Amino acid sequence: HTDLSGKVFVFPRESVTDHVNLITPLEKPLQNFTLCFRAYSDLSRAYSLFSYNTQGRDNELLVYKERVGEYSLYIGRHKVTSKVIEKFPAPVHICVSWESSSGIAEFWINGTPLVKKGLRQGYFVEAQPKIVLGQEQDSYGGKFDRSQSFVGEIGDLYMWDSVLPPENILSAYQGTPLPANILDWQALNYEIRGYVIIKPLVWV
Amino acid sequence: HTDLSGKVFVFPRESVTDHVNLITPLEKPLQNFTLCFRAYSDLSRAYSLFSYNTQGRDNELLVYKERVGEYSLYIGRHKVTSKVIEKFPAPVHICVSWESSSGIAEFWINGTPLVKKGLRQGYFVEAQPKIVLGQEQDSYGGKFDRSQSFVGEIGDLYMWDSVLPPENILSAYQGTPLPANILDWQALNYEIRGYVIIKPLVWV
Amino acid sequence: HTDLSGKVFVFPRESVTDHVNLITPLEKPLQNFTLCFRAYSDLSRAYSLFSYNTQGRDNELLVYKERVGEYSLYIGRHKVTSKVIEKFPAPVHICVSWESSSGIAEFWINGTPLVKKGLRQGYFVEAQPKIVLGQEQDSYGGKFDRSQSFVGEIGDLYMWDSVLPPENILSAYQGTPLPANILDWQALNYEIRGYVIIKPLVWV
Amino acid sequence: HTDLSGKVFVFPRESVTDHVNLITPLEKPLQNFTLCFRAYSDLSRAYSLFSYNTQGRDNELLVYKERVGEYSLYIGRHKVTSKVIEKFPAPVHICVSWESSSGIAEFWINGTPLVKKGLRQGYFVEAQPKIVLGQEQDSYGGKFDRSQSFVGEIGDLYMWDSVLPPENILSAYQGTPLPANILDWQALNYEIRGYVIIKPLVWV
Amino acid sequence: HTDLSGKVFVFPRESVTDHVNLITPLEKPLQNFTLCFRAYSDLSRAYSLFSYNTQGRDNELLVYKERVGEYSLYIGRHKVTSKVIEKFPAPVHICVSWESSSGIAEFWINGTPLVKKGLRQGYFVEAQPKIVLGQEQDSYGGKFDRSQSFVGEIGDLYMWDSVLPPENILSAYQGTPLPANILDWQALNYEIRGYVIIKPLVWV
Ligand SMILES: [Ca+2]
Ligand SMILES: [Ca+2]
Ligand SMILES: [Ca+2]
Ligand SMILES: [Ca+2]
Ligand SMILES: [Ca+2]
Ligand SMILES: [Ca+2]
Ligand SMILES: [Ca+2]
Ligand SMILES: [Ca+2]
Ligand SMILES: [Ca+2]
Ligand SMILES: [Ca+2]
Repeated sequence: HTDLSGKVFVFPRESVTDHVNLITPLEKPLQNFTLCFRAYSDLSRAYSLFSYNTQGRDNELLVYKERVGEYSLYIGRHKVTSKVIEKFPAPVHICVSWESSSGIAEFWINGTPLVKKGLRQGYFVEAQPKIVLGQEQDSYGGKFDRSQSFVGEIGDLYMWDSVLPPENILSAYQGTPLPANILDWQALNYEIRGYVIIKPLVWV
Repeated sequence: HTDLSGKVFVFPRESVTDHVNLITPLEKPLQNFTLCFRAYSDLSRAYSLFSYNTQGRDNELLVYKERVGEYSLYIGRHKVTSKVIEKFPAPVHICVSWESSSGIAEFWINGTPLVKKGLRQGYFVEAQPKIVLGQEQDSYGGKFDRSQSFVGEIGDLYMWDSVLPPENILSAYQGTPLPANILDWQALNYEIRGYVIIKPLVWV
Repeated sequence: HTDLSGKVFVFPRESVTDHVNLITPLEKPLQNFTLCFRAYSDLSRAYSLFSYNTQGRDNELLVYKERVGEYSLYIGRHKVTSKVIEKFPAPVHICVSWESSSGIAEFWINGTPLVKKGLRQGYFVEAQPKIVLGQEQDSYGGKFDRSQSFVGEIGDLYMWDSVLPPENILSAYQGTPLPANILDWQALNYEIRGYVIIKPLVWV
Repeated sequence: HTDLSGKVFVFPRESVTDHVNLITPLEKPLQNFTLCFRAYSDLSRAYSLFSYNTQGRDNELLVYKERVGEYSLYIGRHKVTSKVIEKFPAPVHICVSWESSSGIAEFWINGTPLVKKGLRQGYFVEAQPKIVLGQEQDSYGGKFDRSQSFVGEIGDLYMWDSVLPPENILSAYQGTPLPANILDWQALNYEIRGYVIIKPLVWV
Repeated sequence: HTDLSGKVFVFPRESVTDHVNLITPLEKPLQNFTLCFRAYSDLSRAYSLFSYNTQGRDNELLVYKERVGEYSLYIGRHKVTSKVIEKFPAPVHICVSWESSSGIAEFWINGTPLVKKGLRQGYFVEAQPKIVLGQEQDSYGGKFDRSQSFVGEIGDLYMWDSVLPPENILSAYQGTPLPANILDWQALNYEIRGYVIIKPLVWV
């Protein structure tokens, strides 16, 4: 495991092949989760921020930016979208949580809550995933799409097997995140494939 | 009755089915009223905020948002509309009052008064209503329209049988409303039908 | 006669009928005047604010709003127009002064001077007027136009027989006007016709 | 001469005749000059601010507003233009300097420097001008153009036979200009022709 | 060498001829560099900011502004572009760094980092350059294009043979740059060709 404190993944160009695999020892299906990270991109087209596929299941858990000010969450192929006022281009801190019992998905942008949406109530997101940054998966670990590639910088990424309350979301945004049990930036297991560079985080 | 202090109804999806029925013992026709509530939605299309129908009477009392920055009140099928500068998307506190003797409708958006309008002077809004949140009624308790459904969050809903002066509107906006005798968020009788989730209010 | 301190006229709907007559015993033709008032409307189309006609003379003294950010003054059928940056919709305090010796017309919007314009130097505005609020006169007391009708609220109307200095205009905008000899909101003689309601001034 | 301290020329209407003649006793060719003045106009079309012609020579020295946010200087018929962010309509302080040896023209808008441009390096602007405010000259003292006429207010006009440094430009903007040897608002020899009115400066 | 502290190069007109040659003792191929400078221009069309060509090689190192809010860097005819929110017209401080080992190019605009891009990883930018300000080269020292010419002002130009950390970039922006070993504004060897004028920097 690697300590990425004060560092980002830079995806410096559009491609079909540049990506990072994120490795997690997750064996049981998810009833709850929270995912937080920082992103800086000047793409205007759609792109994937976080792609999580399982065997035979596309878009099992996908965070997707359709256009400026619009964020989408996919859970088992189904999707919700919430909107926000945002400057472009601008660095952004994104948190998203989902809770099976209610189906409620909560997007938080720069520590500010978006309108709640709901999907897949009672569903469990499948385990044994392939998780990739920089590309959107259409297969278990591949079938990428250049028009959906992420060009820019991603840092401070955390994933918890719980729904973070607002205080913990703000803590993540303001730079003191709670240690995370699925993915943790201070102890990340990753594989760089193609043109991805690790650099200091300079836009915080 | 239920105390919903610090909580909202979440209408997490577009549907023709999801709604909340609000129960009030109202047996006498309304001459005066004030209605306040908090709403958070990222719909750009038109939607119903508060739908009050009686037997044989559509839009007997309706608060309707035609588009961004435009608020409509219907009294006995008749309509008035007032405009406001507002950001989108954004949480909003809406208060609307109507007085039969003058016919004056008073919209207040985030503690700021809109231009007064007037309709149905001398009219009495009928009793024995069915009151719905989440959908727009075209019949007594039903005939909903998907394209008019409310998607998002509503809380701090209060209804008085009198016209509130500005200081009382401001108090409600600030989160310390006067006790209300038709509908009271802190003592609410309601029925959830379909996909509506009660969650803590995190956007104030 | 009537003290309308803290009160306004509400013209709650569009019509060709609803108006307020402003009665004055003015016998001498005016050489100098200043007229101040408060207005709040969300009309986008053109409308008349202050209509002053005499026998056989249309548009003898008219304050006309052609569109957002543009104010017109008519003196003896002749026209001047000055422009201003303003939000819409927004309450506004309008002062306008005219002086025969120079012809100079000064518009003041919310205590800010507009570009001085000029018209009808040497001319005198005829006396024995019919002064109306809420409609545009095309005859001596009548002949109204629906598309020119004022929908909204008017208050703090004052009219002096002299040209007010910048310091005296700012006092009236600040809510402490000097007493006025032609029209005085703190001692006004008026006539309500049609659907016009007096209410408290809530938007200051 | 006349002390015009705290006063403006008001050009109250669009015309082909209303102008002010400015008379300088200098009677010498110009190698260096700085011209500062205050202007307030709500014209959207192009207009002349300062027109300086010599016998047989049109546009010898001309300050010309093309459109909002665009200021032109003509030296001996050659033209430079510089851009600025400005509100419309708004009162403005304009300073412009030109130095023969370098050809450099320096526009200053509200004490803020525009991008330097250069023209007519080594040229001498001709002696014995007819200087006009309110109209654009095409002949020696005349051949005015209605569509180029200045409508609005001009005050605080000063002209030096030197290039003013930033500190001196700022002093003029602030309202404490250095004594001027070509044209001076505190000792100005002027001729009013047509409809031009002297009024106090109120928009500063 | 000249200490150009507090001074700018002014390119006062559009031309195909006016330019400055920048002379450097660098004879070693560059692996790493940082370039910082200040620019003030009101051009809306594309223009070259810094043109660096070698024998037989066009656009070996080029800083190019295609349009408002878009900055392009060329390394060996390969291009990356980054976007920023900026006012127009407005003075700008530009820093750009490039690193061969990673290919990472970093734009900094007024001390704010843009999204990192990547190009020409492993490449060596060729030595013995002709460096021009005011025109874009298409040959070794020439072949200019009027439509790519720079009109406006440039100052505070520095170039280091290393990738500067954020602190040193900010110091340059704030007006305390570190000594620079390729090009240094405080000890610059230059050649003015055509119409270029040295003036004091007034827009800082
Ligand atoms: Ca997919
Ligand atoms: Ca895909
Ligand atoms: Ca209905
Ligand atoms: Ca309906
Ligand atoms: Ca009329
Ligand atoms: Ca009329
Ligand atoms: Ca001319
Ligand atoms: Ca002309
Ligand atoms: Ca080239
Ligand atoms: Ca070229």
